Amino acid sequence: FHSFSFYELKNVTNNFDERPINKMGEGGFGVVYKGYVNNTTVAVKKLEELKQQFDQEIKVMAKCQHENLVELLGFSCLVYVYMPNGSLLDRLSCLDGTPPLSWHMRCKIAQGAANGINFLHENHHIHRDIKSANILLDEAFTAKISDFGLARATVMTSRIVGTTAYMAPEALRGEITPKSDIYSFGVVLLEIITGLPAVDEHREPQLLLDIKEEIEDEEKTIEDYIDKKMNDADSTSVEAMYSVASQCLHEKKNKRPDIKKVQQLLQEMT
Ligand SMILES: CN1CCC(n2cc(Nc3nc(NC4(C)CC4)c4c(=O)n(-c5cncnc5)ccc4n3)cn2)CC1
Repeated sequence: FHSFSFYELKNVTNNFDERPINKMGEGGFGVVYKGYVNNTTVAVKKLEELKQQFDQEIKVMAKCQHENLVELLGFSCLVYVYMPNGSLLDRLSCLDGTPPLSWHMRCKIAQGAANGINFLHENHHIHRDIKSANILLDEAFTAKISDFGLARATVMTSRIVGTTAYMAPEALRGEITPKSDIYSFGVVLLEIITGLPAVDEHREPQLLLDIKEEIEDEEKTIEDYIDKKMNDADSTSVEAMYSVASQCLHEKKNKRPDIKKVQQLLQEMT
């Protein structure tokens, strides 16, 4: 990774200009700014606990390199290769007027995200903050898992971290297990199918994971929730992705499939 000076990063972002269209958005623990180097567009995340998360991000990126993981370019502030299509969260909501993702693109993105998580778990890493805001999309809409500041290389902690609407029950109690990442990925799969955010305070139900119970109790069907901003979805593949999401969202962690099984199920879907 390249060691950048703070004044270099200050200059490439127009003194960290907070106005939107150098401000691109708000990342996990700071603001993300658009920058340039040698004609390459980059993303600059300007951030004791925070220093440890900065170090963890560098350490995990040093060990983990995969097509479905973001690429860290350097640090001072963390510098990444700019992902032209932003986050899956924003593309699902069509933020800034971007066109809705097709069912075909959604399947590829789901497969890519699972391949990324599989790579992290094979390398004995638990992400701990799997969510659609942490799935970035490059120039070809390839899914890239981001934000390894909370990553860790059964087991409990006193500092419970993560995003509540995506968290497994045992993660909310303090457990650290790769099974919690599977549960969070199940919520992401529901966001892909429905186009709905994981939590909406002005919606009933507020939490997206609650639709699993509505479908099981036959109060609603998966068809009632399928994103209407698609013209190419088919019941068979949608139902197969919902079946993976349902398995991931099992309340008992040991009943959930491992990431290799999730990856297999998503491959058989297409
Ligand atoms: C209409 N059109 C306008 C421009 C737009 N757009 C492109 C982008 N690119 C973009 N955004 C990011 N962050 C946000 C999602 C903005 C919050 C990041 C990012 O956070 N990291 C990152 C941070 N920490 C750890 N690992 C990776 C790396 C790359 C990256 N790249 C944003 N918006 C697309 C739609």
